Amino acid sequence: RFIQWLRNWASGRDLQAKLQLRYQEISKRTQPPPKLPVGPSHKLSNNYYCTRDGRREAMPPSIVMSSSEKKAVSPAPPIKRWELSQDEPY
Amino acid sequence: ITVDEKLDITTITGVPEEHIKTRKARIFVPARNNMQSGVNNTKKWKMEFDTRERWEN
Amino acid sequence: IPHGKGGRSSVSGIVATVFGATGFLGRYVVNHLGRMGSQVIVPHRCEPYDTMHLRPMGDLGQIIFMDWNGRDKDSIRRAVEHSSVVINLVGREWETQNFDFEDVFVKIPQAIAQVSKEAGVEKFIHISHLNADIKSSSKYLRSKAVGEKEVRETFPEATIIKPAEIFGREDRFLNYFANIRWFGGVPLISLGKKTVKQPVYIVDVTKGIINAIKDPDARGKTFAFVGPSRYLLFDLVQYVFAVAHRIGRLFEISPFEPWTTRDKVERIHTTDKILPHLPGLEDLGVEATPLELKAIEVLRRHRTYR
Amino acid sequence: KKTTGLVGLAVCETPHERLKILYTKILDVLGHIPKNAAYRKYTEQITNEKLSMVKAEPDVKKLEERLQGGQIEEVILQAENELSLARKMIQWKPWEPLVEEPPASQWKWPI
Amino acid sequence: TSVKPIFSRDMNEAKRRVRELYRAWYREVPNTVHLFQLDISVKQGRDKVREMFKKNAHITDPRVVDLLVIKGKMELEETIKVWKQRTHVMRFFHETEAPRPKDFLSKFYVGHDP
Amino acid sequence: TRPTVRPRNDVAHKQLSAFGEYVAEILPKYVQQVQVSCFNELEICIHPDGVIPVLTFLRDHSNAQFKSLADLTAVDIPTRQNRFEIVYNLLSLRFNSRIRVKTYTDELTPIESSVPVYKAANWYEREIWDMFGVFFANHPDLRRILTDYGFEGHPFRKDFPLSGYVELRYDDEVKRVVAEPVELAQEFRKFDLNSPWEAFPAYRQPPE
Amino acid sequence: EYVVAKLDDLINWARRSSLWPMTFGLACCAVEMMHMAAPRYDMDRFGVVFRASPRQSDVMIVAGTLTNKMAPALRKVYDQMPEPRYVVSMGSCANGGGYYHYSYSVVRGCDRIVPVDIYVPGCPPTAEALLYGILQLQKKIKREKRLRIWYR
Amino acid sequence: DKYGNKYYEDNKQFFGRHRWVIYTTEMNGKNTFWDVDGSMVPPEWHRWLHCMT
Amino acid sequence: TYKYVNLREPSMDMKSVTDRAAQTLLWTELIRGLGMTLSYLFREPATINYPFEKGPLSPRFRGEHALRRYPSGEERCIACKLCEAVCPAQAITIEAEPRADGSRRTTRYDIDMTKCIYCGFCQEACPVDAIVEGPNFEFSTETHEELLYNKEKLLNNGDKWEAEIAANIQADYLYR
Amino acid sequence: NLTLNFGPQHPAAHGVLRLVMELSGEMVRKCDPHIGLLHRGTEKLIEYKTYLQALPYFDRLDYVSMMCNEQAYSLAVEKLLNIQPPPRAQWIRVLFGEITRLLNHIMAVTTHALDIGAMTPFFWMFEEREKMFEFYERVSGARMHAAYVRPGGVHQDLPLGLMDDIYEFSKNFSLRIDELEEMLTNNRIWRNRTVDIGIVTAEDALNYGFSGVMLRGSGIQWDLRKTQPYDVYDQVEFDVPIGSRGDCYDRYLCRVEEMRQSIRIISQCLNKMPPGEIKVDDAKVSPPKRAEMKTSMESLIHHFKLYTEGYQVPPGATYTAIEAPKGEFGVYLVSDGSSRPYRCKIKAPGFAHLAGLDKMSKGHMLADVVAIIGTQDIVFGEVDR
Amino acid sequence: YRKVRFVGRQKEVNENFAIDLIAEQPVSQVGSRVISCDGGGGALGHPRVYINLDKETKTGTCGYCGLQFRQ
Ligand SMILES: NC(=O)c1ccc[n+]([C@@H]2O[C@H](COP(=O)([O-])OP(=O)(O)OC[C@H]3O[C@@H](n4cnc5c(N)ncnc54)[C@H](OP(=O)(O)O)[C@@H]3O)[C@@H](O)[C@H]2O)c1
Ligand code: SF4
Ligand code: SF4
Ligand code: SF4
Ligand SMILES: [Zn+2]
Repeated sequence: RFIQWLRNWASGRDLQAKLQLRYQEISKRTQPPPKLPVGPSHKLSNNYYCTRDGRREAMPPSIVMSSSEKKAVSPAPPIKRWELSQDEPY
Repeated sequence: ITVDEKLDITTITGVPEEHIKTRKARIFVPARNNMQSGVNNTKKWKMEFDTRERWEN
Repeated sequence: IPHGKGGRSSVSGIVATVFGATGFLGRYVVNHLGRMGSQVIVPHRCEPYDTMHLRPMGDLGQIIFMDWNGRDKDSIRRAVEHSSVVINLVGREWETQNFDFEDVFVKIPQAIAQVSKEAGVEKFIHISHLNADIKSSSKYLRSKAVGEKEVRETFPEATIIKPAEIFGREDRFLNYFANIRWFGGVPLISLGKKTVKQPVYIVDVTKGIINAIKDPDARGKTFAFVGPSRYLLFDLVQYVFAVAHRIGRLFEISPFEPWTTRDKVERIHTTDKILPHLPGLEDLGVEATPLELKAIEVLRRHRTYR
Repeated sequence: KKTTGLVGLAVCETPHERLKILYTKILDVLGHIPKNAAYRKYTEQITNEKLSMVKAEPDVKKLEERLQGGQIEEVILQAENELSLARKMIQWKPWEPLVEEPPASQWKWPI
Repeated sequence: TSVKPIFSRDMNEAKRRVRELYRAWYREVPNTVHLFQLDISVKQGRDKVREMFKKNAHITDPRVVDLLVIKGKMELEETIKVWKQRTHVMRFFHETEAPRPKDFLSKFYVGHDP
Repeated sequence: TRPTVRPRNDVAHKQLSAFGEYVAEILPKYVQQVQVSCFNELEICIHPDGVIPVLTFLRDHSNAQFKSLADLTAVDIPTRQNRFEIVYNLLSLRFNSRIRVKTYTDELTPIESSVPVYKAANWYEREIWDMFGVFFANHPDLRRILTDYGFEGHPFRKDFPLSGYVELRYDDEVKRVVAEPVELAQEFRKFDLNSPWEAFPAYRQPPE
Repeated sequence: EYVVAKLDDLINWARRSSLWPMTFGLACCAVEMMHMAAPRYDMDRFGVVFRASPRQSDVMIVAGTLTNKMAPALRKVYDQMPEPRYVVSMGSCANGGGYYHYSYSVVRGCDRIVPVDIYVPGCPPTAEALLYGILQLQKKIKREKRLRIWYR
Repeated sequence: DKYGNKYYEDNKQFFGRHRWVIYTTEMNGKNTFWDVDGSMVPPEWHRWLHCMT
Repeated sequence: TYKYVNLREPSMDMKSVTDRAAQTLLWTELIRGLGMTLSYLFREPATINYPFEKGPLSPRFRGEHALRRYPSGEERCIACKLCEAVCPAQAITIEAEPRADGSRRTTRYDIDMTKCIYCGFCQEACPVDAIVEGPNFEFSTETHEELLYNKEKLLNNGDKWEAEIAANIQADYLYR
Repeated sequence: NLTLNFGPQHPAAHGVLRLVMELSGEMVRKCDPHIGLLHRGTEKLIEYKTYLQALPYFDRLDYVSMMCNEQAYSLAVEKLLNIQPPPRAQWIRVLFGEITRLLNHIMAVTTHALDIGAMTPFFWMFEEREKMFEFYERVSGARMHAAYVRPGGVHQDLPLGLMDDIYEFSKNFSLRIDELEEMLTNNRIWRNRTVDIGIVTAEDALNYGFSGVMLRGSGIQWDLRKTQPYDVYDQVEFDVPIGSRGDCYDRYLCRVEEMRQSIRIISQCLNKMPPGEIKVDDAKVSPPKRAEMKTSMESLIHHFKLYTEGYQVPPGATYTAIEAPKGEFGVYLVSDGSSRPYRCKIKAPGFAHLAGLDKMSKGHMLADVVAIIGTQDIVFGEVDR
Repeated sequence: YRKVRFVGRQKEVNENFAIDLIAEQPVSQVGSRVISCDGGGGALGHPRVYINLDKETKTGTCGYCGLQFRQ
């Protein structure tokens, strides 16, 4: 129709990516009942406490406090640089 | 340095309004809720102030 | 029975009932009653919006609103059936185009001298005026003293309060002055003879009620309100233009809320410094307010700085 | 190049000798400090480590490698402040021993 | 006392400082009373100024008074300018608050000994 | 041990055990305790005499850049005989490393502030004054931020109760919005939650 | 009278047909009102225009949480409104101040300062019950101006 | 359902505006046509009118 | 990694300036672009006619409180106080008592609908699954004195509907 | 000099932030704003709560982020508790953690373009924003403020759907970002409205302690998104934008390319999710399932006690920060050793990002100053740190 | 005393009561020793609990279950 192509001369022409999803091909509903898998060592005869010790980790280790040709070690190796992401860097 | 050693018992005021001289605190030991027998809740001194009226709204 | 501090959200025992309470006097009194905390039961006449500015004085659950006419009986009875004390301050100026205006100071204080009194109330307090005398002046000033005696038959002990002229923020008498931007500022009536009456200050008015509301023993012993020091002069009218440097009406305007060239003009120029044997204010203490300090507040004209 | 990457600086102007003064500018001031603190033992260690690789080889881009700063004009700023650092090491005295030990139970965490 | 002071040393750089800003308040009380457009008498303001200074006169230790100096000076920063919109200056006066009884027979009829 | 346990690493636990060691070696004037966290963090306990120069030493170097001042906080600890605890947190840009500076103090004893050393402490340093009263030294503009104009409490310490004293209300008595003593509609019912029997073996106290 | 009381079915209809609200964006209840301004539940042109100058308002809206540093500034704007005004506060922190309720510096209620007429509950009221609160407000206007001076 | 409020389901060419309702007259003693708050739906359509199923 | 955006030197020759000269002088910009992207007016207005039309929801949507009960009425609540101890605003207050039959029930039951911050943890803390956030946003009374819900609202409010509630739990209880 | 306080004015934007202006005739040269309109008592309030109960008060700290806040809290707690979260759960925290950036970077442009005064890009994008809150309601509990991330990983699994929806959503979004490119980039007046404004590029642009954009887009390449991991977050491919000079228009053009990265990551994340569980299995932290807390004996005692009190956290201080979509997010969570935490000091952006308004403003107009503020993207209630 | 706050407010009150509605149930019977009570349906309602029915033919509504259970 003639009101259609005036939208297609202005700002390109899209015709499919509407601002509403109110039309068809929006996902309406889903049928099936769910059931969840129970995976991570929930079972028996090996899955067993004192192996999984998720807590009880010790104190922060004290280093030499009050009461030699060292190489002047950095806290970490320095940050090596970056690439330039070869899609369109300009 | 400006050390200027001196002596005074530090009593600070002005920060509350009037409840310095009104109330009296209490320092005690919480001692074993005797429905059970766990003794972890010893070893720490606590405080609690005066209790005043509780009416019905 | 009382509990704790009466700063806010207390009980304080009392349960009052204030009729009228939409004008200058009745609003400002209740604004103390919701501060100490109580069951204030205020029924209004015909105005849902005109009590909107009233509510943020009582905290929560302390105020309640009901509807009543006054010529009906049970609307003045259903509300007052559970209370302890009750005061009244109802009334106004000029006769309505529909009303009767004579019995409103006669049968309407009698309409709450009905089963209301019989129901078990105490310390019922009505208002008077210092100038309401049985003499032949005026149509409004007298016929107020008729209610002072003909209704005094009922409630044999009341301590009906007798105020003088009052000055506050939004009254009529002091705002009758400086609302006279006109082609001539004339006093009443080009004479400095009788001016003036006793302008007691409005904080003293609301303080007298709250001391008397559990005084005790203040029933029958009626009280009078002392004014400032001491009588007053003609200088007041010159005092206006010197320092001033020369609510449910309608949708557009009220057709008749006038300056009333009738017996309005004489109801104030009839001073009558009455009998000092009434106790009546300093014994119901403590009320002591000058005029020269509260005059900056109410007056408001175009200079506003100098 | 005309922009130095990191905006706010300018390539000003010459590498390989603006640096070579400023390392040697520090080393002469470095000798002024009394040698008992190991501050000299590591700072003179890394400057001699740096200036040996600094002096004097092409190119600018090769000097970026084996000298782990930003761009070469910013490597000035890596040691620019360090000259301002070491001259105030004479003013206060860190080589002096500890002062004001805490009162014997303070850095214990669980109350 | 193994602690360095703030400004004063011992009581004489101190007591000349509390006298100092008192004049700055004293010319301020007539200055603001027409500025913040409130209506009391100006002498009440000068009484309340000396009310505040005299009450804390039970101090025999420096750097606490000096701590109040920093508190006393910071009050003037909002005061000389307009940073207290007609309420905070009125907050000094316990005006609409009901009076405390402070009398033994008077406390006994109302309250569970507050 | 298993899945669903955090896999720790030793490389960062090695270098942070290595780097912070020779920090106390080259300033044994201010450093009083260094400790390594078991998850790659470092504390350098410093008596506040060296509040400026140790920062000024970490302000610039060639082996430690550390020019990203992230976090100034303040933690109170009663029952310590010196209450408060100013704790910094700074970041090395070139090295991806976190380190904190724990400096204790007391109330009345001032602290030489970090105003020339860092200019990100312009609003952070004033906050501790408003909340605790810790008067930092030589700040160009000490004022009142994040509190109301009439408080006298410095609320973030422990003696200040949960509500204040200053529950505010309006009246039409003249115009004003007036203060009043505080009144609640409900107690804020305070529970009791600390279960006994000591779930932690590692942090066991000295049994006295 | 049948003649005079017919008139207020225009005037008390006209005021409930054009409301020009102010909004006080303070907290997270401000953001949801912007989605009501977004044209899904398009707030404009259902009787009510968008934002407006502080002078020309009828219905002020307090949204969010009040602090004691804002309690003076609220009353001053509340004075400058003309006479047939209404106060409607959305958000559960404008009805008792949500939680934050036991904090040392939050206004308890937004009712001890201004008189408010309609209380919408909820951390964010979902811009779905709030048009319902506005149609409640126009339903509240069944008042009269005649038979007030015609009675007394 | 139920009274006279025939909930029209449209031609499946909308969403948010496909299941619109009609209010007609005096559900529980109200006025004729000019006061509906929208709360007059029976509490079974909230499963459907809100598009929850 | 990197990308250098808005980093492009100009053309600076004879012909390409005529593309930058016709731009400023005759406005081939700002109309071809901005006068066409506005119009773009012919699209359908996506507006919900709220008193008639309503929008979408989810089966796990929160809202009004209500209480459930068993088949023929039993008061499913057992007053085990767990919803109280996890309410962040402490909007719950419960006083219980042994009713004369023997099983314990409630006497006072409160939800501060003002204070209620809708963390919904009460729905996920009851073992006998008593309190349920019912999905109805019908609200907005006129006083502060009304929204404090007592018990005899909530059982009534839990019995204005149940088939609305009983279908949403039955479609969602497998996930949680 | 005139001392106008153009701020409390409810002139759109956000009627707050009342400040002073000691303007020198026309130029400003002195700006000293006031904050504290919402202090709310936050950091004192948490000292009485437990860990699970205090959790939504992190959610209400922004206006916008719902899953980027509480991302900075559970990850600030799980380090203390020696837990890695289960692998299905980590793919959701990156999914919603890379969907809130498509809420800030829409609001950070439109609301800036409303103070400026453009009407139509405010309505042209929020109408597309509605297609995204249906997700939040479908998964967690509400419109915005969702107590959804827990310390024990994800609360519950997202239902059937939400995979042909997000792929339906994200395949039609780049046309909408190509709209605003025509609306603002190629336009001259908006370019003329913002070029060479707020030129702050020196080392005091980092000595002020700024976080990202109003960083790297002005120069210094650094971010917390591929030098520091969170979860499965390094196993996806993307790049980070850098602008040319140090003004607002070269921190504006970060945000167009930033939204062109979140579409790639979502279209990269959906291909890699395995089926699995939700919670941490050892159940001293996660509650057990509803079908379990009605059958066995072991389930209730590790259910009924887990809501009266909370967890058992070991002592020792900790700290972390993540990428909030406007900056770093410091949390210095002091632990004591019980169900109730000790001090919880937060660092939010805006402390640095608005104290440096003093440097950034002067030498310029008054109409410049409102155009400055909507570039840093400052939200109040978030300056309550 | 409190009777004034609802004048013209009609006192919206509940109608049914669960104070005694157990007693109209057809009290169940089995003739065994111990019975499950997952009443109201499985995975909802009150949890599983086992009751001894030997003594005045009853159980005691299990507390949780509420329904009168006996033999
Ligand atoms: N102390 C003095 O100096 C002084 C001076 C002048 C007059 N008065 C008298 O003392 C009292 C002070 O009143 P005010 O200064 O506050 O002004 P006001 O407006 O007259 O207040 C008194 C209340 O009585 C109400 N009222 C009038 N007629 C009524 C009726 N038939 N039925 C029910 N209510 C009626 C009025 O309006 P509503 O109907 O809307 O409630 C008003 O609210 C009045 O009785 C007044 O006549 C005293
Ligand atoms: S609790 Fe409610 S009012 Fe407060 S910020 Fe959140 S949504 Fe807004
Ligand atoms: S929901 Fe649970 S905790 Fe709350 S009253 Fe019912 S049984 Fe008790
Ligand atoms: S609905 Fe929210 S505020 Fe109310 S009890 Fe449940 S979790 Fe607490
Ligand atoms: Zn059973």
